[PDB]
Amino acid sequence: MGSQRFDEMLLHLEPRGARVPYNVVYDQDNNIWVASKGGLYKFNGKTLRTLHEDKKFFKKMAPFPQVISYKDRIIYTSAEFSDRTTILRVISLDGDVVHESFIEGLLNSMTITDSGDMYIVKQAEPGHRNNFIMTTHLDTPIGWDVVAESKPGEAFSRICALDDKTLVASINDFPMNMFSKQRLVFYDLETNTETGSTSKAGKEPGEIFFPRFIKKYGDGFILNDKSGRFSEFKKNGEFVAIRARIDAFLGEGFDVKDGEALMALTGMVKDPNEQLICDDWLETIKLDGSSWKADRE
Repeated sequence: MGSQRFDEMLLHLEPRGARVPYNVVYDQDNNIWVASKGGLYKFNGKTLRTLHEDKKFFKKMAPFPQVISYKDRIIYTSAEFSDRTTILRVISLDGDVVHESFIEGLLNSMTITDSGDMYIVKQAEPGHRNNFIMTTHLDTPIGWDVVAESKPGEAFSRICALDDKTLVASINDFPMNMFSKQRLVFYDLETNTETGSTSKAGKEPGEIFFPRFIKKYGDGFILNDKSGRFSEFKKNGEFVAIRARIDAFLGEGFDVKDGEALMALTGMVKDPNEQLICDDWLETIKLDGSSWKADRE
């Protein structure tokens, strides 16, 4: 474990109320939006001052609230953990609610195609093991339809739309443990058919160790995972490169701009008096092979 990263961080989220951040995006004005257990926050991209809040009490909230930038709108979710109802909102960039709806269950991931088709990973229902990728269109953002059910003992974890007709999903064995099998699978969205599957569990190049988020990058994608590694892949799943590496277990969602990842980070670090604390922050890293290890020396 490392020291609290006051010198390196872009934005200290814990004092702003954005406790346990899970996802972060740039909007079309390059302002920053964070989805956290403490709610949804908008920050000015230049000054980092708070511009808008939809605050929540972080101890009651489910993990993996989502935030997606889509044209001139923000799409975001929250759920109270014990209720297992997800609130889906579409807002203007100034925070005006233009759509609200409710989804039975909890989510792990959400993505949207350029043409506006939304895809979610529904968490497995209590007493079930399999889970589901569902879809509906932003035009009428209700009436979710099944695109795929996981195979028994497996679960979808994260998804990413690679184009209007293509999606990638990460999979792990369910129930999941630190030695659990993992892979990436690819779907054809015109017909909801699996077209490929690559990778496997591990921390060697080309292997995945529990992806936190999958970002579209060129025609392919970059994902991070619990080992701290950012791994780039082609559209067909061919491994390309380790683009960066941070400490393990801190990173959740991230966005990419100008060859740099904007990271949501939360987890254990050592405060100035060597005390263990759970901190929340944003931090950028260049996707040129940079690493927190190297930065150290």
